[PDB]
Amino acid sequence: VRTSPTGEKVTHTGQAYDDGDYRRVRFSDRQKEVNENFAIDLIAEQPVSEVGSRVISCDGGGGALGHPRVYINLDKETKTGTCGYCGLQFRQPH
Amino acid sequence: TRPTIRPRNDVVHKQLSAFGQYVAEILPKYVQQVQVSCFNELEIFIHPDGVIPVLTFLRDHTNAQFKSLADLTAVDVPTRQNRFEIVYNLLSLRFNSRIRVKTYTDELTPIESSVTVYKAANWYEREIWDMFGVFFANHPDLRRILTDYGFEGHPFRKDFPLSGYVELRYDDEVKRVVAEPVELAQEFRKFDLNSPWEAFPAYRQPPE
Amino acid sequence: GLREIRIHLCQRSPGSQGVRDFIEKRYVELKKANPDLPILIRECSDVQPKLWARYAFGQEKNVSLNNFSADQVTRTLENVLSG
Amino acid sequence: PTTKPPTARKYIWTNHKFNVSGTPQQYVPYSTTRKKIQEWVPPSTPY
Amino acid sequence: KLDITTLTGVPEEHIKTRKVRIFVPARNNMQSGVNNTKKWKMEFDTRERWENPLMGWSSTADPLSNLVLTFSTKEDAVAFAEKNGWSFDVEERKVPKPKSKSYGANFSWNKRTRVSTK
Amino acid sequence: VKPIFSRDMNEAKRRVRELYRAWYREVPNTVHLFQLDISVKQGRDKVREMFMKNAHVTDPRVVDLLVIKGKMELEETINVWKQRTHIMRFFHETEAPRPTDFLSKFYVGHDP
Amino acid sequence: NLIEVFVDGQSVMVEPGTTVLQACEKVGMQIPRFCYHERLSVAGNCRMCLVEIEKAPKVVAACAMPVMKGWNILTNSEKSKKAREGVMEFLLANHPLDCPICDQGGECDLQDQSMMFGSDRSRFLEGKRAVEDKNIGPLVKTIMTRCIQCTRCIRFASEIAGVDDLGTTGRGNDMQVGTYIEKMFMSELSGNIIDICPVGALTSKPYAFTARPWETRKTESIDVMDAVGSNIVVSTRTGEVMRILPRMHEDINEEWISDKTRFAYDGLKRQRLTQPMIRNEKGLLTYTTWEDALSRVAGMLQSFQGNDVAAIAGGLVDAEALVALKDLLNRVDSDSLCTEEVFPTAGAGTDLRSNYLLNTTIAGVEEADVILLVGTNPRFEAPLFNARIRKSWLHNDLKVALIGSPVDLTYRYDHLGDSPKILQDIASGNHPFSQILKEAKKPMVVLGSSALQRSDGTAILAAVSNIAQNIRLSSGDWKVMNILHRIASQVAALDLGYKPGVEAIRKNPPKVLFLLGADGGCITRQDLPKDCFIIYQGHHGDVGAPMADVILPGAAYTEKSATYVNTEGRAQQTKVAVTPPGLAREDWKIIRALSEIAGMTLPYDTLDQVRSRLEEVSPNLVRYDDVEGANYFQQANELSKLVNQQLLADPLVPPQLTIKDFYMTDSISRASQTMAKCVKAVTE
Ligand code: SF4
Ligand code: SF4
Ligand code: FES
Repeated sequence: VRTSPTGEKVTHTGQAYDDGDYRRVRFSDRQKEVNENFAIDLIAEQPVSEVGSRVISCDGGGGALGHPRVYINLDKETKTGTCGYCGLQFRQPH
Repeated sequence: TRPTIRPRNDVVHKQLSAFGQYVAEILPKYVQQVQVSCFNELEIFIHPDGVIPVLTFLRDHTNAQFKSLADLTAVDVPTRQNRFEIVYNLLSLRFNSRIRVKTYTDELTPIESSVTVYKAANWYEREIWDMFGVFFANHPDLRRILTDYGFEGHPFRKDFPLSGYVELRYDDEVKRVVAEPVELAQEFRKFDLNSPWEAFPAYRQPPE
Repeated sequence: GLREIRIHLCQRSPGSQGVRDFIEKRYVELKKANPDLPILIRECSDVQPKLWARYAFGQEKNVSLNNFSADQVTRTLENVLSG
Repeated sequence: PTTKPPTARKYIWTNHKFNVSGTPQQYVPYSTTRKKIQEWVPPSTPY
Repeated sequence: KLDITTLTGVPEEHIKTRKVRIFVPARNNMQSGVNNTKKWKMEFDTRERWENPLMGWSSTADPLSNLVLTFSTKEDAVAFAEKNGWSFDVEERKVPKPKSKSYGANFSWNKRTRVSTK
Repeated sequence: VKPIFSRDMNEAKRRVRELYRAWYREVPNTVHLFQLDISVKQGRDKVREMFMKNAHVTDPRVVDLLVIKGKMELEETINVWKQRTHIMRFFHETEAPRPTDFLSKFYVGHDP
Repeated sequence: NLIEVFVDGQSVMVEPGTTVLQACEKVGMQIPRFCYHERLSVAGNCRMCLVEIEKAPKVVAACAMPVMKGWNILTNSEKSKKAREGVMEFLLANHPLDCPICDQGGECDLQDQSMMFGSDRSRFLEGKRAVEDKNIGPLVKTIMTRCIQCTRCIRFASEIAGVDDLGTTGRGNDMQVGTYIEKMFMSELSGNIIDICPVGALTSKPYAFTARPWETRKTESIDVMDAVGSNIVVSTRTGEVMRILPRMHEDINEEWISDKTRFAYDGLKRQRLTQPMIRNEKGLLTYTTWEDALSRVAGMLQSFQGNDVAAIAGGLVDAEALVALKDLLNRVDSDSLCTEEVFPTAGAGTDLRSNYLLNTTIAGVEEADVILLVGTNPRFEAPLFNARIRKSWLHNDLKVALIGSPVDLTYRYDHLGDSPKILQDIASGNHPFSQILKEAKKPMVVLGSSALQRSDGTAILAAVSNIAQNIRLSSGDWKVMNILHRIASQVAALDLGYKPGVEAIRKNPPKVLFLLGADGGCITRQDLPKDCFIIYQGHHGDVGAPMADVILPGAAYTEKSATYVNTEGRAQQTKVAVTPPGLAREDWKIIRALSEIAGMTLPYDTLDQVRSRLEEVSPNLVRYDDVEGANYFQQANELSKLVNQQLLADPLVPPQLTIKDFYMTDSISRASQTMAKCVKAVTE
């Protein structure tokens, strides 16, 4: 969560009010509600799982409590397979 | 067997068809078409002139005693020249059956009031006049119900926008609630949901 | 001073037959005589043939050419040129 | 909760905040999307 | 010469300054279905939409922005537009022209229609 | 065509004149009862303006329906069904003037 | 020889060779399809077209089965419904559960056809397959696990695009669609594969994740990037343009649009002129009110008259603004209204419409037997015209020859040469190709506007006219002379009397020059008088804007309803999709307001009145979707011979020789980030 030149806290979307913008007045004696937790950083932090099969399935964890089950091809050595929903990454060993 | 599908009762279908033919024969002057839906509902289509005569026939026992006007309403189909389809729903408690009589009108053509026959059509016809633009002649008191006292347009007309043309707010300058042109802060998002593929082949209209 | 002349004719209408004849026969000579004068030939549908003469500063006048023989159209165009 | 503790997640707040309406911490709505249309920046040279 | 403009209750600005388009909606090229190309549609002219200062939501002042009507035939839509006194523009229906399809042509002996891959 | 109340334009004009008489006499009573701050002349001018707005009608049925709507509005005003807000809505006091010249519309906004 | 067949008991008369699917279409029944596209060839792989023919044990593929007389097509029999259910189950067995994240969701043929002709549950209790995704370029996002192997993309690339780079590798359930190597599918019509693909396997990268189908509002409009006049649907949500989708016009664009048309809308979001700008004392443009800038330009307009005031019209301007500016300048007695494209003035010039129109309409190409292209690369200058040429080449065995630099037009052609002298050889009859033209029953000759833009354009036009006249002498309804324009505004400007080319401004430098979206750069301040007052009215500030004293914000084609005439002479009107940005206003309104301020008010005050003025100037402009035209080749050819210009020896070279040139050719395209990315992809 970086801070913009005006002193506002830039959101995860990247939204920050420019010095020219008059809409910054809305926070004059109030606060701008920004979620400190950023999805991109946390998803990056997760370790990459290494699986020995060409295709693996991600349900998001918790079965029916997660996301629709999808099968990911891991043939490409260069790039890890990434779940469309979960965002977790997998790659074949070696 | 076939648990999902609705059970069909042919007996009621035959009875309703027979009674529809009965009505068509007794009043050929006004009835144009009678059809029985496959959910066992009977509709008699009448010329606009026949509302009072056909309804009076239905109420009085020519083997039919529909003495309760379930509801009266109109359906605005702009395509048709007579854009308004007046619909009467009647209930016969003696024979525990319900039939529907439908007629058509234009914006400029009056239709006779049925307050004489049923007496529950006063408010229904007033609502039809207020929302749709139909005028019922010889009505005891035709005025607006369900719309604002100064409302100008006729809603429910398929031309009227859902949000209308005017909006109300309180103005300190005039110390009064004042109407103004509608200005939505979030325009109603029109969703095009119809699928490009036909769903029911049974109702496929002829290519023409 | 003429700045441009517009001739509007219907392709198949009987009224535009004379204008079509003038175009087929006399237009090349007209363009030769007036090399730099813009004579724009355009097609009009289900309306009477007309001649538009844009003069200096944008003043324009239109003369109906409906059911005019080629000679009549030539006379009208020459009169416009002469002014 | 003492008998059955809630699942521990990092994102979950550690300090619960009461309703903050009428206070400097009150939520203020704002757009979360960037400017859609970008205008031309006139050249800084005279010509 | 039917005119319901006085009775409709529409304000004069929308009656006079609005152009209504009568058309058969074109098929969404993303899909091969043609069921949504079988009825004429009447749609009003687009007008200004601006962003709400508070939230950025698209705001409008056009009462008929979302108003769309379906008509079985072009003549009925024209009649409705004339009766309501809206200036109308009618775009003629576009129908896919008949095509000649031959699977055998894919394997022609001498023509260029032969397909390199199946 | 079936006549709503009048078979010809002259009869509809007679009905319109009767309605105009009714409104013209009602106007002072409206100013008194609704405690409106407009003058009687102002209200009667507004009545004339409302009548003149539909002066272009040439069809008897449309005129008859307009007279019916006007009679309903008059009944509302004669009773106190309409409030001072409804009566004063005919005078668009809150709404700002909207320029009709081409240049002013061009300056103000994209509206045609 | 129509034969009688029955569809569900209804008699339909169909020509021999009609497929069962088309016979059903005759009665209104649309047989479910996944792999069949009418534009493309028949494949039969999908197997969803299976239907039952009465008294026939085996169901037939409606797409690939020619009807036989007396056949009764039972389109709703139990067998047909069961076949559809089984094929749908097989299609969905290995399909990924990506619908919530699939862009095609809400507009997916698989989804709708499953909801209409398929079962509501899955019996598949095994693991699904996954396919490694292929990279085919910066425009098409590929998720191949969603592929249903319909082969539509391969057949499209082979037949329409002409690029045989997409194919199937492997066999069985492991069969995969895509270049075996790391090749990139580059073509003008590549984006159309996104539209053609039934599933969201191939999707637009620029449009990825932006919106869902139901939200979007669709506005039918015409493209302005090229003179083809392709009909398009502008999809807008919440007042923002989301994508451009092709609209079917069999005559102009069948169902396809060029990559520039499809993906150049992103430019409209960048480098926009949103406020009036006036030069300050330092010489730096500053935002000003409408009144101030209009008054300044009005004072300049009042000060000068005649040749002192000049106008240059860009490629993207509209007919209404053209007529408004023409009238305004004429009131100051200035006829120096110039387009940025040069058309030979000598001879009839703009006087005769046939002279500067593609007389043989784009549809006509199919009927033609021989096409001679002179100094034009139709693939990049007019992609859909080249696509039509390839269609005729593939189906009607059209013979194509090119006089110009050797270029890849996606179809085999005879390269006569690049020297302009060859036209003289064809006209004289020495060249062997002249005999081919003489024998040709329906010959066609196309001269690109780019070739006319050369110094020797007049001589080139005269030589091509000589070729056409010789053809006519040897052997009507058919028109053999055509010019292919590459700028949208050119045809309308010539119809309105705008002088082709900027030569007049070059001859007589104007004190006040009004640039109507003129970003070409043909005329610059150095050419003009030192104190020249330059007014720029345009959507983007690319070249003309930076060199203008007064900048008047104007609308774009998406933001206004305007008449643009295509190369064929057909006039089509765009419709408003979004409001002009900021303080920008419609161009004709700007011209009219300047007229009012300057004391010469143009008669029109509404768009309809401006169209009426257009009807006055040129009746055809207001006749929308009409290409009737007129033949005046005799008079134009007679006028051409009067002058004898000699063509220069420089070889005919199209301005665009490779796909890199195509991407950025106008202000909107140049502003677009996507086009820049495509240019980087092709170059690097
Ligand atoms: S990528 Fe799409 S168009 Fe190509 S074969 Fe697969 S499903 Fe068909
Ligand atoms: S294209 Fe495939 S993933 Fe996308 S909605 Fe259709 S079936 Fe689902
Ligand atoms: S495309 Fe489905 S069987 Fe031919």
